[PDB]
Amino acid sequence: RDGKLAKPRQLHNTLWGMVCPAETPEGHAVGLVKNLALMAYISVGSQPSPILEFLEEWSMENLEEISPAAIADATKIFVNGCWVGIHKDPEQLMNTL
Amino acid sequence: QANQKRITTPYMTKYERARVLGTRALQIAMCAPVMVELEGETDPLLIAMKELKARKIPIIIRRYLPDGSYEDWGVDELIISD
Amino acid sequence: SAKNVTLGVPRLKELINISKKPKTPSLTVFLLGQSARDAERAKDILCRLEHTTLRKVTANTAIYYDPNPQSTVVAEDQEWVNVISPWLLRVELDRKHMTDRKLTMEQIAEKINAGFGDDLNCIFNDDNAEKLVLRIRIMNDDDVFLRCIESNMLTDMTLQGIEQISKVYMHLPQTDNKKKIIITEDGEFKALQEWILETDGVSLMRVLSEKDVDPVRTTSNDIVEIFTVLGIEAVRKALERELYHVISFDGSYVNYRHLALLCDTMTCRGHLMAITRHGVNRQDTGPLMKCSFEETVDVLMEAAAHGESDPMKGVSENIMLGQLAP
Amino acid sequence: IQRRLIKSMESVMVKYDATVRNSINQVVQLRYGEDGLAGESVEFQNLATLK
Amino acid sequence: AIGQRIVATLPYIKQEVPIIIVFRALGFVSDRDILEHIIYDFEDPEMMEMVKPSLDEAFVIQEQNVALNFIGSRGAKPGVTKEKRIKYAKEVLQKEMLPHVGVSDFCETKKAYFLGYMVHRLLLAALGRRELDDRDHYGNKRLDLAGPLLAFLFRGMFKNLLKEVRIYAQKFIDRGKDFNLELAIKTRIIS
Amino acid sequence: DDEEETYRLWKIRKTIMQLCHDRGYLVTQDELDQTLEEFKAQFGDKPSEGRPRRTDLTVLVAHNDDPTDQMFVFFPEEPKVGIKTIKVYCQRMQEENITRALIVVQQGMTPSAKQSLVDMAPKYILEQFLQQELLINITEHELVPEHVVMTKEEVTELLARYKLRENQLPRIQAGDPVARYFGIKRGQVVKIIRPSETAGRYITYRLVQ
Amino acid sequence: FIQMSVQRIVEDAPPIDLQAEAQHASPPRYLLKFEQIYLSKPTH
RNA sequence: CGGAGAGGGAACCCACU
DNA sequence: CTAGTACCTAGCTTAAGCCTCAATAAAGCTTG
Repeated sequence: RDGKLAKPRQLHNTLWGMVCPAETPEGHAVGLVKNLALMAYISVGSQPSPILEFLEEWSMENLEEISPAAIADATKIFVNGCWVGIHKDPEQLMNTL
Repeated sequence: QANQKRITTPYMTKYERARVLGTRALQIAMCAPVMVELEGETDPLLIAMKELKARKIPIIIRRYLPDGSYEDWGVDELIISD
Repeated sequence: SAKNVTLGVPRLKELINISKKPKTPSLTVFLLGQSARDAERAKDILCRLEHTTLRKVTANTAIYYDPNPQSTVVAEDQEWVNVISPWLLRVELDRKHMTDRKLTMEQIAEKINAGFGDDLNCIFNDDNAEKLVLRIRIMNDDDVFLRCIESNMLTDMTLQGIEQISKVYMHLPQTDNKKKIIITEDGEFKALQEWILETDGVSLMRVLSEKDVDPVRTTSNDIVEIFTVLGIEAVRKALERELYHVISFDGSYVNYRHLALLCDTMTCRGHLMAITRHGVNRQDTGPLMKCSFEETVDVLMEAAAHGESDPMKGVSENIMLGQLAP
Repeated sequence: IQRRLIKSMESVMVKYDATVRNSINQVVQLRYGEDGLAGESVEFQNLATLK
Repeated sequence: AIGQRIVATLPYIKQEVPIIIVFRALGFVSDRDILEHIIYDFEDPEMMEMVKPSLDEAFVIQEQNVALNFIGSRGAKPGVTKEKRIKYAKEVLQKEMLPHVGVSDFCETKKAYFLGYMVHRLLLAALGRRELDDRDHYGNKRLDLAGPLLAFLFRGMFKNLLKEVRIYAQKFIDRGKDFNLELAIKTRIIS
Repeated sequence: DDEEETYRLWKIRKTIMQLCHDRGYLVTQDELDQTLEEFKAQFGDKPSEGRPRRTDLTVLVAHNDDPTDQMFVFFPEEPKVGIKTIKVYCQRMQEENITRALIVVQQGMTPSAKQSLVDMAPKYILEQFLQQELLINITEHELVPEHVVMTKEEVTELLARYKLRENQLPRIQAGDPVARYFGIKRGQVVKIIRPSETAGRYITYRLVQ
Repeated sequence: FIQMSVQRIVEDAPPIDLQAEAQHASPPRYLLKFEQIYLSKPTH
């Protein structure tokens, strides 16, 4: 708090529908303490392993299988931020997911 | 300094006016003899105001010059602002 | 176009705390004569002030291995007709910035020859072909030396303009005070609208020491630079002007009494006494007085160590002891 | 900013010499406001003989 | 000079380490293999022109062990012998760096792919092909609710409980008579 | 590149001559305000390997009250002047009956020469100036007010009038451009006449420390 | 949290094996591994 | 018996102008 | 044997100290 950098305190564009734009304390906690929108829900977490077994069986390749020759034209898959594999057809896998 | 060499203003400044009135009305509150015939008013501050207006306050002001010297200005002798 | 002048509380901080590095140091350079009247000579003064490196004018840079300078691996009949190291350097400029800043290949080559001596020879194409080529050799740690000198020459060469002034603006002022004001033969004031130019850097000394630049009116908006160039009394006036600028920018009024008193007490010691613990505690006011402000440990131990005596002639000194402050 | 300004000028006052001196009697102005005049008793005026 | 070298300050490492040294320590002796993990299409010379200033910084390390030694020398706990720095830096690369991509016997290829992706992401921002990520973008934020907060705090208290069950066990097994886990467990600490 | 250097040297000479006039030394109006053409015809347009070269373009002047104290100025050819290149000027200092002089250097003077100028200062009160610094007369600037050097008797009159001691005055450091321009030791107060937007004109006194 | 995260925290903790002071005269250990947390309703 | 009233403190949090 | 209680142990800025680099005069060759 009591910091002259107003950038964190400002209402960000990505607060639409997840954080109340109006509701915030007027003291030294403007924008730092923010409440929650009505239908805004916070994910609780689950194991990504079923997603992993589902992913590994359509047409994608793990890192160990392929060479970086064919990695430039295809698309990189991240699961919880870890680079799991590579897929040649982004479309119809997005639709499948 | 001598009476000939008086370089300070002949006007009684607001601070002198406040402090002289306070310290004279305090004396009146401690039953000091009044210098002006009163008409039944009992408040020492109003008594001191009347004495100041009549120019009868038995007090002089020592104005210290910055160099260290001083001047003795009698309340009766310098001009009251109000 | 340059209203990032950081007015308000930040400028008040930059003035009170006299900072070596303000966020927006800028000039208000005025012009002397016919250059102040017409725009072309104003642009001529502008280009002599705006700092220009050789990065600003070149399009791309490439190096080759030509075994023979006569061979001309690149098809250029100019080198054929013009004509000892095989590893050469080639840079392509653009006509746009070239004719914007009014340089010549001869000027660029003589700048190179003066900066680096006769350690290299520049072979420049004439100002007739569509392409703007100058080739660089090294006369007799072989080509990485050429790589490093290429980087050094692109980074800082000062083809035109003076250092530390990056961008300079040019406009006709609308406010009467910033406009030149004269007196006619019938005692009028006849507000004149002449060309002025503002910068985004500050030198204040290589600027006024330039032809056709008015060295009578050029303020620099930089208190420390004014202190270095013009002296403490000019500092007081310039500081007053900059301190009044922020207050009167809002349209509000503050009596000159207070501005004069502040600029006096900030400059009554011959040096720029910035109002911090670095300027207020340095003056010999008294350990008790200066142990009420951003202090009260270092000051007190220093006073105990040096046996300093507090005359108790201040206000915050008599206040501590429960005495009538003067 | 206000506190820092006050702590740098808190002892500057008009002496009975009518000059302006700090706590150590160093002269800041020979007359207050370089005229010796109170700031609460002045007005805005126009100089007729000017322009 | 040369300009635009790429460094990677690493956890439990006092100084920054050039990325190519990191890859060689991770196990890639060659240079083409390392560049295969950063620039995915070799026909883009703009990427090469900015990656070679970092390549020519580290043409004195050619094998895995010298790079391990180089990292260990910069470690917070510098080993006295070569084979101690080797093990310390190997442990750092195995567990401290990039845990989420895997900590197992052989995860070097996956860690190298992810680190080369990180370098590629840095180069994309340097060339302007992409744009800098926003810190206030609440896509980049996560919310620690009662669940995650109590998990973070219970994990530490549970470790503290274990490291006192261990002390009680040591105090009884130094004499070696016997021990009781009921007395060993200090139910006070967690609650 | 000789027109620019000739113009630069002409402005340096003009500023130095104005400096001498303000300091009190005797200068004729003809040399006080001469155009660039007179400088061209009197020195030679060719600072690079030509007749308008330094060292015999230097100026010597004398004070108005008595033509005994005299003030040279010197423009060394060396960019960074040194002891051996100022001991010659000191030898001229001694061979003449002169007391003080100026040195307008081309680039920054060396610290050894600065320490020398400090060391023989009481015998010979000579000071330095920069080529860059003397291309403008700073007193002509609108921010710089009218500075007037007080004589000792009127300094004593000022102190006796205001009943204040020598160190209570506002002060000015000797290193700032205006005090260096006039040329004045410590313990020498300067009248400073400046216009007041509140009441007309205001006189302030800065002492050198 | 109380369903799965406490379970994973209590299970992923490594077992502790502990020896004597390296000898007695001129030492075996144990594992003590635990799992399968149980949680009951508030009691007083 | 006398009217005794003097009644810790640090930390953090929220809030008011 | 155990309990109860009594004794032991986020950024800014600016000076300010600390790290390296270029003239320079003594110290001694060096040949005129």
